[PDB]
Amino acid sequence: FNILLATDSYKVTHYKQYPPNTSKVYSYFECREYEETVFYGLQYILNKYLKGKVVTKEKIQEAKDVYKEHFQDDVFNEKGWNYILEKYDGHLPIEIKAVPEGFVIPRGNVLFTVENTDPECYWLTNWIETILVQSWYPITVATNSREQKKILAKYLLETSGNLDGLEYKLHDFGYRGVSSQETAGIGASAHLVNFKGTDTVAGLALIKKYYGTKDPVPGYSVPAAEHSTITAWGKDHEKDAFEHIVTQFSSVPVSVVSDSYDIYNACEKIWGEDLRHLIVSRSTQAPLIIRPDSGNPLDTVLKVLEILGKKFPVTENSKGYKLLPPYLRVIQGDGVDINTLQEIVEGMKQKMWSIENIAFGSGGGLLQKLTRDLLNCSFKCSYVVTNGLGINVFKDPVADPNKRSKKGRLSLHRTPAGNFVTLEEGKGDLEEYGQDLLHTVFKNGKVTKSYSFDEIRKNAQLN
Amino acid sequence: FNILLATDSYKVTHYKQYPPNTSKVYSYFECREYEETVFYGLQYILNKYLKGKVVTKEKIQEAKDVYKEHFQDDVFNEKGWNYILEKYDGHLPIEIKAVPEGFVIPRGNVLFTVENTDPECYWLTNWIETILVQSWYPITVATNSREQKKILAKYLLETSGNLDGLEYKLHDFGYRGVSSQETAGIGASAHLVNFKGTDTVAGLALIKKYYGTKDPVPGYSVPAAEHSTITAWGKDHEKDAFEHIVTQFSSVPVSVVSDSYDIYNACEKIWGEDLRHLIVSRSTQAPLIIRPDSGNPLDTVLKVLEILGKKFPVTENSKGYKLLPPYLRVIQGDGVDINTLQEIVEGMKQKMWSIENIAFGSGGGLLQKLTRDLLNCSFKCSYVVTNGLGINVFKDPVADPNKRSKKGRLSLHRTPAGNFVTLEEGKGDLEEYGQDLLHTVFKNGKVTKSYSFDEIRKNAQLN
Ligand SMILES: CCNc1nc(-c2ccc(NC(=O)NCc3ccc(N)nc3)c(F)c2)ccc1C(=O)NCCN1CCCCC1
Ligand SMILES: CCNc1nc(-c2ccc(NC(=O)NCc3ccc(N)nc3)c(F)c2)ccc1C(=O)NCCN1CCCCC1
Repeated sequence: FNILLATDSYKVTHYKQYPPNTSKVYSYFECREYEETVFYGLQYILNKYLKGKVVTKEKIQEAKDVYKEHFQDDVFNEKGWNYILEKYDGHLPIEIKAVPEGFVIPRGNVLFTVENTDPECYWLTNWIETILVQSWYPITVATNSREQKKILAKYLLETSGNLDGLEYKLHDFGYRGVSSQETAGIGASAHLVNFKGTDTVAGLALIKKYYGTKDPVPGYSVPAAEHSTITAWGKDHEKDAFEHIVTQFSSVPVSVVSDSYDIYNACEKIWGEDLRHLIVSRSTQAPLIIRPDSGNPLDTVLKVLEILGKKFPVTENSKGYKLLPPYLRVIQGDGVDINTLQEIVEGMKQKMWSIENIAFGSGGGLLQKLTRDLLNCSFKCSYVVTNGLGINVFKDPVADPNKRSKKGRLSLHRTPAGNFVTLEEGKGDLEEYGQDLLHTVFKNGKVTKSYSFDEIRKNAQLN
Repeated sequence: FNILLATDSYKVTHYKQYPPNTSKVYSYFECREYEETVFYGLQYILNKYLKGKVVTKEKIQEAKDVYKEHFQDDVFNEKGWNYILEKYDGHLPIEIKAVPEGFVIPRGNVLFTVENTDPECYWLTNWIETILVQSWYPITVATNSREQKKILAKYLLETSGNLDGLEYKLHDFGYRGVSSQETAGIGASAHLVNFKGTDTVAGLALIKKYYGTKDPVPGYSVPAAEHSTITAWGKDHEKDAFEHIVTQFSSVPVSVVSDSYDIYNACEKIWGEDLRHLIVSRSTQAPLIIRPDSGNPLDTVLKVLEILGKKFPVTENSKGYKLLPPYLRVIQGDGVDINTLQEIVEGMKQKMWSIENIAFGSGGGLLQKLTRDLLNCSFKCSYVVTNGLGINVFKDPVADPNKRSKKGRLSLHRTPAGNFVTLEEGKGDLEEYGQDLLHTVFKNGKVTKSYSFDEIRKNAQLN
């Protein structure tokens, strides 16, 4: 990895565009204007890409050679990068302040700030904007995942009277559905801030190395079938496949995809009749989890439950909602996103089915179908010092008032009512709103403050 | 990187689910049912993750330790992995056949197949589905980018009479809008299959290391401003910032963001009057490229062109369309996706503006706002050998006919009319449709056939 080649191309030419005699460039990151966001992911970036000796004589030469052809011109700041190598032994003379990870903050507030600690490196601040802005991703995955948990908690509480098993109702099925291996790990780790279920193995290793947990692992899975393990037996032998699988995993929970040919026939005749004896004998610690995987998500779930309710003994919990026996559950993992999840639990409640009967799996909807525009994640310069005089800078496009950026030195505070407020123009300097909530997390090539994955989860809890 | 920890969790348990006495598992990839797709990206995966010695005693132990806790049970196939380590020195006993990279194939055709070469490793075929399926991303980026080139080619030819500069009309602005550094490199390289302009530097190194070009680099850029380099001068000094920037880059093309405060005032008064003398003097090889970055994309472009056409000498080309002077152009790089791009060129044409005047920049829309569902990318088992007998495998969900998979051994052929057809059930064996277009690209831990980035671009050319 070469940090000199890890920025938007045009940033290579910025050192020749700022006003002469500029000694400081101060910038901040915010989610402009999903009313609250979970701040998570910065720590990973600081350790993997920004800390330690990130500049070498060879990295400078390589960058120079690429840029010469890329621009068909010599515009690369070789002297500037050589200064960092010689003066700081390749360590970045930058200071980053940020809100603690796992913190849930309302939109339009400063989440972190970046600035240079050496006047010679005034151009460095925005050089690293590209790398830091990518924090939008783990922030968005964690936020959207937490919003789904809110919906699940509401309906589970209404239909059951408690939140037992909540942290297991949204399972990560997105490994193959993301853009890369690195994204898989970052995204899966962000989802684990809210839940404990994942099949995206890559997330475990990331958490262990960059955050850490008291427990051996932060996420869990159970044995389960895929279409290949069912269909390989032959069209006419779906029953033999089911029987063999549940027998191989008879003492632990097992998820079995049942829509290979006819989900309704499988539920009613196969599980419901032919193999019913191997199901009602299962332990409460090892239920069979039926998994449909096609058709209209809501219609399929409701019909599946109606069928099962007629083949198995259902009870009525204390809230008046129907409950399948303890050795039988369902997981809907097709076409699930924040919107369809809401429709399903609502539809279930209307038909008097408890949310305890179901769990949801989500792939593309959880880890891939998200953009930097969802939460309006933005990085902008708000303050500079030129000729020894600091000025508050900002943008304010006429055609879009929402793109208006904040001015001057920023700080985050608690309001008298216990809410959040971002003070601009160095006003935090006045002690009218108490202490600044941001903490220095990076300074001159070193990580100065960190959080365990356990603290992050605590910070991200629901009210 | 540990391949044993690079799969969907449940696949760790599949070796106990296949029918007993199974010696072969054969699977394929396709974009079910954007009528044609560009096949690209597999080579990167084969070299980075699948080739050479991918198994060690340490990797086996590491995987075992993680899985024991992840599943809270011992279900890991230690024996299976140890067999590969001792017998093939950690090399994968697998064979992958694929259509040449860059090839343009219609939907619903086999793109690549996977199978085990050793009977003991029948479970390996689908273990690596997760890694291989991620090819959906570079395939999708390349396909979506090519479809945008088609729109541009159509309108440019209509308004200008030719396609000069077409390969520079869609620029990659997505570096910060993607989910990770790795994705950035993959996505940027996929766009470069169709165009020559990028600011996502990461793509260059990926191409050079895994594919290669005759030229030094495959992508180019020009110096340009960002809001920070304009706003840092102070609200009242936007003109000073502009003057300084175009003067620092007086002999090469230069892109200048002009919507900091008022894009329309900037075009008409600043560029149009105050600094008009530094513009009209510019060389045809170094034009000023004005860049709006806010407001309704179509309304903004049209209004900017109307303003410029009144402050600078416009000519009427041989097609009757309006053309700005050679030292002046425009780039719309906000809110650009496949849909808005089409609305812009159509709006420009109705107003009699030539497409020569403009280029487009795209970030999230080009590299992030895409899913595995866009082209219905799917990997499925179509053939197995059990008890020495081969059988055709497939799924056919009752609620979704579109989810039906192909059966048996597959092969891709040219039709008599020069189109494409995928033969099922080993019917390719009969020599009725000529030669199979799929080639062995990987076998037993070695890449057997590779393509240069130059061949790939050639294969992906527009008709
Ligand atoms: C409603 C089900 N409940 C739960 N389901 C799961 C659960 C269900 C399914 C899968 N996997 C799966 O479907 N794999 C397919 C797949 C995999 C990858 C991919 N890419 N695509 C598809 C899984 F990993 C976990 C876990 C916990 C609970 C839960 O409630 N635990 C708390 C219960 N607790 C206290 C009471 C006594 C028992 C212990
Ligand atoms: C209509 C414009 N035409 C062209 N524009 C560009 C072009 C325009 C703008 C930018 N960069 C930019 O806006 N950067 C901002 C930015 C950066 C990152 C980020 N994340 N966000 C925003 C760029 F890199 C390239 C290139 C070639 C042509 C073209 O036509 N060349 C071939 C014709 N040419 C041949 C040689 C003789 C003269 C005629």
